[PDB]
Amino acid sequence: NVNLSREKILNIFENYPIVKKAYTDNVPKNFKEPEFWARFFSSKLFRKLR
Amino acid sequence: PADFVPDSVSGMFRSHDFSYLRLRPDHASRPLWISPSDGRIILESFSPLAEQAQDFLVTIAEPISRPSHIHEYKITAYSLYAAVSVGLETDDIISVLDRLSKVPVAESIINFIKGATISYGKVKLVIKHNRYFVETTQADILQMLLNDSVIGVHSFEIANESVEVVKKRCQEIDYPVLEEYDFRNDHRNPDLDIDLKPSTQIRPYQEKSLSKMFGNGRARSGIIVLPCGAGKTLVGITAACTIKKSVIVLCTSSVSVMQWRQQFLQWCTLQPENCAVFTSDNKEMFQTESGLVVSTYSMVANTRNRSHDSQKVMDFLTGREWGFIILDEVHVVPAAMFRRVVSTIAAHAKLGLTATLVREDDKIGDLNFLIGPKLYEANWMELSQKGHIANVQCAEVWCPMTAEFYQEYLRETARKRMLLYIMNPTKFQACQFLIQYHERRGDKIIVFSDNVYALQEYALKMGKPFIYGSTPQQERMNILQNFQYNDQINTIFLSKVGDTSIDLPEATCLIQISSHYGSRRQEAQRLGRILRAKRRNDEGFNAFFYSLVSKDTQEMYYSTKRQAFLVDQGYAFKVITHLHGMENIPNLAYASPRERRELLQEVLLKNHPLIRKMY
Amino acid sequence: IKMTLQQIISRYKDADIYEEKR
Amino acid sequence: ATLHINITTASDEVAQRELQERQAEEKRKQNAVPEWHKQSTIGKTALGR
Amino acid sequence: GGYAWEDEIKRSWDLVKVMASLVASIVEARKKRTAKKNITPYQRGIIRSLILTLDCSEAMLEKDLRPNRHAMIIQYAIDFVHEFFDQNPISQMGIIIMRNGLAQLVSQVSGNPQDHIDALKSIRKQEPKGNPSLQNALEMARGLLLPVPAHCTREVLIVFGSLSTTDPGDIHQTIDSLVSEKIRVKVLGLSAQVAICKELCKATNYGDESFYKILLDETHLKELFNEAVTPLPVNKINKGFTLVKMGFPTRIFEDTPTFCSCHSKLVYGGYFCPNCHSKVCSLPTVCPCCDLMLILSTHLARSYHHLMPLKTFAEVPTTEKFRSEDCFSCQSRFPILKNHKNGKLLTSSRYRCEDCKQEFCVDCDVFIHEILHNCPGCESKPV
Ligand SMILES: [Zn+2]
Ligand SMILES: [Zn+2]
Ligand SMILES: [Zn+2]
Ligand SMILES: [Zn+2]
Repeated sequence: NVNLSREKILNIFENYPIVKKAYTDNVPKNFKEPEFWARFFSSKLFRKLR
Repeated sequence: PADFVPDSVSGMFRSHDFSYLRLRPDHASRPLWISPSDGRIILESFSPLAEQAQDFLVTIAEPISRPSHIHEYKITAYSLYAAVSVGLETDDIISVLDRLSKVPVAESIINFIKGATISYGKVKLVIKHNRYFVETTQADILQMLLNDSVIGVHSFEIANESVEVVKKRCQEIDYPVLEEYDFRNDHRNPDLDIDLKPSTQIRPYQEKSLSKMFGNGRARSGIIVLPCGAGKTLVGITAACTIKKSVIVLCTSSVSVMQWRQQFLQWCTLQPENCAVFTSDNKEMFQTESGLVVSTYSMVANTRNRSHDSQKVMDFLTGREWGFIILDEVHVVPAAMFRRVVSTIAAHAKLGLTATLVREDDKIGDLNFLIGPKLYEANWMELSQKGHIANVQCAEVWCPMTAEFYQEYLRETARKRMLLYIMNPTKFQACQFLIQYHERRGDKIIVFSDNVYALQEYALKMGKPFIYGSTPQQERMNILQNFQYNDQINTIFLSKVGDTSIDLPEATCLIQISSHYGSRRQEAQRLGRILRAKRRNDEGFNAFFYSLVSKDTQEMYYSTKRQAFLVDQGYAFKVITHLHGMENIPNLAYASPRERRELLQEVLLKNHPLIRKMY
Repeated sequence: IKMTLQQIISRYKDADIYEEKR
Repeated sequence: ATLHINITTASDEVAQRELQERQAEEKRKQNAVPEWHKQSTIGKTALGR
Repeated sequence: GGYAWEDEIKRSWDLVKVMASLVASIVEARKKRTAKKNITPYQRGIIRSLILTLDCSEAMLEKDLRPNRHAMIIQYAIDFVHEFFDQNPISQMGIIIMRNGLAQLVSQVSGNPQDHIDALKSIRKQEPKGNPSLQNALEMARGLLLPVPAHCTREVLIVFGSLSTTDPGDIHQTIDSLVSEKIRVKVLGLSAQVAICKELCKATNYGDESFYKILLDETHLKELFNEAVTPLPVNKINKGFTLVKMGFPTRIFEDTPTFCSCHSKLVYGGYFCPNCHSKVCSLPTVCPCCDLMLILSTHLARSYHHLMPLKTFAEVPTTEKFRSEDCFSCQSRFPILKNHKNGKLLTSSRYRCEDCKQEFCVDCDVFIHEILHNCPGCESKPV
């Protein structure tokens, strides 16, 4: 398990605009936000950005 | 005396008034007081130049007791032998003692240092071709000894079994025997490539003990005492790696033999084909020119008709000149024919490793004749305050004996009195309350009681597993695994099986329901099972020792006799005559008078081929 | 199939829990 | 194996810190010295039923 | 190829090898007196608005200062608040803490030290954590010092403990804004000399690099905290010499409780405002009804000793003929002070004053300069 603070989400968006860009076109459109972050932490994009 | 008139208050000092020693003007800097009557040294630790004196005193003197403020040391002959063995000349010791003492050093103490330090290293026991020799660099020292002539540059061979008699006799004379192994210059014995693994770290007190052993560049035979969990096994491995010769290790249990083999294979670069085990199941020897054998005292010292293969292995051990012997749990060496293992094995260096250097008889002092002088006394409170061992809170719960049990206790024999004071119901209630309280605290509790019937009765009353001698070994292993891992199993009852060297899970609480008379060795052995807990790194962690004893009985006498050794180590046994919450506990063992009466009655009632079809 | 299905049903269980809590 | 997340709007995180403080208090209570060890029990009544 | 145990024993007792000690003490005493020779009546801003920035980040969790950094910084800040409002009564003060990347305001800029003491006591219980932000703290200090009048000096005291800081934006723009607003920042560092703090202290104090203070131990921390209660010497380029309109209220006496004009609570005593006749609770405070500074004569009286200081007392020569055998304002007899056998009257404990030529002992030397601020010999002189 990982704790995701709101300011952690804001700093993820600010430091990485790619995550906010993927957030804007998916979360209100296809799947909800916790599903989005569950998909993102299992993705190669997270490993590349880390 | 120094032309000093005695004071009016000198009456109650039985020739111990040392006021004639004129105090030095700069006394407040000096930390020492020297008693001319017995050589006792009084060291104050709070003063400046204390540790710079404390190392000097622990090199030259035996510490009788080491409390927080004032430390007490004894100048004895063996401590002086150890002091001169590491290169301290007599004049240096006298001058440093004179500089560090407030009162001037009396001429009695100076003459004692002169007498004990001189005539050292005259007689030496050397081993040549598995055959003992006593050697002296001076010719007439051989001729002056004529009382115990067991004769078989100037030297004469003595018998193998008479080495202890020769050492005792030469200690009675003013020529003590020098037992030191110069393994650097010993090329007859084949060496070993054994060395410590680089990943193994050695704590500074272990380094200090080994520096006591290897101070002069030669292995000195002696005894190193360390608490349980302080790493006496690691000290044994490290000494074996230092000597780099053939090593024989004697243990008290077969599980200890397997543990020692595992520690040799783990902590140092010893190949398994160089190691061997002499037990009942395992009897094959290493085929190399040098290596390790680990065995049991009873196996080596078996006077019974041993098997043919065991006879062959014992012949191999006796015919080989060993460079090092490790006598783990050396307190059992002074026994009847456990004494003979130092004579049946021709070993150059003899190290005794123990945690309980006490016996209830006077034979504990014979170890200096058997193994050697006490090389290193570990300060248990220094190790506890540095986190090396657990900081136990020793206590002594006083259980008031009930009226009917005490009435039956007075009019009984001692053997029945024993069981009758063990099974008092107030001790049941106190143990149950302590188990409940320390199980709520999440502590692993090991309950010790030597009486098997009492062990079973307490375990059945409290619903906790019990381990003793006739329990099967697989059941014992299963119960130990459940105690180590299952969170519902936090209390296991143990008999005298747990006192001896067997493998146990880590425990942080201990309750001693009963005991074996005034065995100080058993009392300190039980304390060692909670001294090595994993939670030592946690700040504020304390382990707990409880000695539940019945009031106004011989159990007070035996408990005080047992705790004498632990308070000699420095532990403070705080009595507990009241437990807060005894009446508020839900279920009390034998609260009703009828239940106590039933328990009383139960305790009282405890005490030609064809003719072969015939057979 | 079991790792893919376990991941997607874990995601859906987390989504259901977080919609229930909100 | 599986990954789980804790999405918060930074409002319940103070409550989570308070719960961690409560866990720390429980840890303090676990290592608490018993009352018969921190003070003498001589003046109190004798133990029994 | 050997081992550690096979080496020779350490012999630590042998390593210990064993009057002109008064001279060795008095040379250090004279060197300490040498650093105090530069006594001048520098103009100092008496009316101050000191913002106390306290670090409350993860660096306070270090226990290198007993028992932890945060607890004793809070205690030393409490003592500093007491000493600051004792020696600078007119001056106002605000307290800001840095925690979790956000500057936090814990007490408004007020002339009442009790509110700041209560705020510090409230902060003492919480555990410090987070990553400090010098820019957020400096921006909030800039916002708090914005309504400060031009006559009142704007100062910021930072008890900074971390070695690195994270800023939401550029910190040099904040430094330039602080310089433009005439705000002097003094930073008390804890671990080492941070370059941004040194640059900030150098820029905000007109090229002075002596306002970045780093402690050494407990006593140095206490000395550095006690160094900040003195008003800073202002620059010659500052031309904000303005008259300050203020009133001296009369202490009203009444057994009947009345509503105060500052907190709207029943108060027995008080001070009626000399301009608008509205009672106040404590002094010195601005008037809640007419915005006038209400102080006492004692509040002004505390600060002349900064305006003119006492010249430091001169150690008398040993060969000089002493005027008196005992102290002047103390009449303690000066001893022989034979430091060695032929020392005779070496380093005689008399301390001549530069004006009255009167001799004083060491206790009078450290009392007349510290607790008193006036020479009894200079006042006994019949000019
Ligand atoms: Zn008010
Ligand atoms: Zn007014
Ligand atoms: Zn004076
Ligand atoms: Zn003067």
